[PDB]
Amino acid sequence: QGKCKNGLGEYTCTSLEGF
Amino acid sequence: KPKLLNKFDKTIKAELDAAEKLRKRGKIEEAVNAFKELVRKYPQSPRARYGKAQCEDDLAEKRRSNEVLRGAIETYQEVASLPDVPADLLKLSLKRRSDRQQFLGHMRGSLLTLQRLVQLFPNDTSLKNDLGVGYLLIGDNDNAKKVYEEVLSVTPNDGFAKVHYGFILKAQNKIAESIPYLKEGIESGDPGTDDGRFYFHLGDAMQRVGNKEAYKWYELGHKRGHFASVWQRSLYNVNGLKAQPWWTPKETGYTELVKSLERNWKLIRDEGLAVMDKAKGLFLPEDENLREKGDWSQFTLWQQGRRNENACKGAPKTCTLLEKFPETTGCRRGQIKYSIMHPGTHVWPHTGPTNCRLRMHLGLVIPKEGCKIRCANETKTWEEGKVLIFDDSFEHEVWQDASSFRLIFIVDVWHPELTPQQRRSLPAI
Ligand SMILES: O=C(O)CCC(=O)C(=O)O
Ligand SMILES: [Mn+2]
Repeated sequence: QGKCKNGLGEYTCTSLEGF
Repeated sequence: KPKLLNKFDKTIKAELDAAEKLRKRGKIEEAVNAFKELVRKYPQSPRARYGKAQCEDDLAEKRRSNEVLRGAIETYQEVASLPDVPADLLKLSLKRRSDRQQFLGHMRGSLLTLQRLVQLFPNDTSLKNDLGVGYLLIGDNDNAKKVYEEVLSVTPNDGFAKVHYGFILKAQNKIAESIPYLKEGIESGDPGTDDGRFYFHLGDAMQRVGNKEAYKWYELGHKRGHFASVWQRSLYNVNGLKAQPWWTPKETGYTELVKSLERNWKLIRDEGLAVMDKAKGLFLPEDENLREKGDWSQFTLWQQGRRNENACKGAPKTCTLLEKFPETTGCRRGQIKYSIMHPGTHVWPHTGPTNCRLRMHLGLVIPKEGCKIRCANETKTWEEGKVLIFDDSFEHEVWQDASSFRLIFIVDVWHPELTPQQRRSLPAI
């Protein structure tokens, strides 16, 4: 996905890295 | 309930139960060894192998170890390779495998597991819905859309599938088409539909078509805990940060940054104008479906707290100036960028994703008439060489009806009530 730079257009806005 | 024991596993149920009891008591190390002995002695046992995987999963939580969890993810797959696995156990094991792969950010791996689940269980609608989420997480809206169309062709009133289909349509700017899917999906109350993303986009779609019911959905989203208020609809929040649409420099405490921007505004302007004249491909059009009409582009120097080295070659003096201010260069939930907007531009009402930043605007080239910005219920104009500050997690809207271009510099800062410890740990956005 792209990034949520200015809004909430992507399904998720953060990238998961486990613990 | 589930039926987890095959014929042979029923014959060793007492041993299997003893190992699981150690795990349920939190004696994780002893349970690991208990299930290891059962896997050693009974290498084909699906329940022993699942026990091994669940203990590895618990051990990963205790140690906060990604690598231990990778082991669990492999053992969950080993369960599925074994002979004569009961259907309930096969589904539990591969569902947890995909879930843990997503936790690690292994989104392509989760997708493969989800595809396998749908092939193994062709009549389980929820597994197809989960596969669609897998596609959404890797950014494949086209394949996600096909999955939810397959779901809806068999179960047209599945509420999970409706809200996700609606979300996809909305992202594709199919605004009117998205509204009944988002609305009926939320109204289903099905598991997975009571989600801030769907209230956010249902209300936004309604606003864009002029449907006055939009704020009823914002009120409901607020009542259900998704939004701090009907005006402030960010979804990635630290609760309790001071919430107001407009801020003074003194209220932010970032007075040294504001003084630097206002004393040195002309060098920032001049570098922006030189890029407009000689390097205009550094300005990239807005790409988040936020315009009704017109032309609006940004030249980004920092994003997610990372300097763009090639971009800073286009504004070297401005980048040198800003390096003195980690409250903005280290704001991993914000950007630093030039922003140009031309006449005939209307930016739809929208909100940013997070209450963890405040957004400063420095005026660089401001036509005397035609340009204004609303945040919540208050509208303001820019001035050349002067900073405005607002919280873009509040709904805001912009118009450009001048007779020449309007250039600003946008500088995001951490919300001032965030402690250094919070600023170091929050995930970037
Ligand atoms: O006016 C601009 O260029 C930016 C407006 C906006 O939506 C913002 O600053 O978040
Ligand atoms: Mn904005």
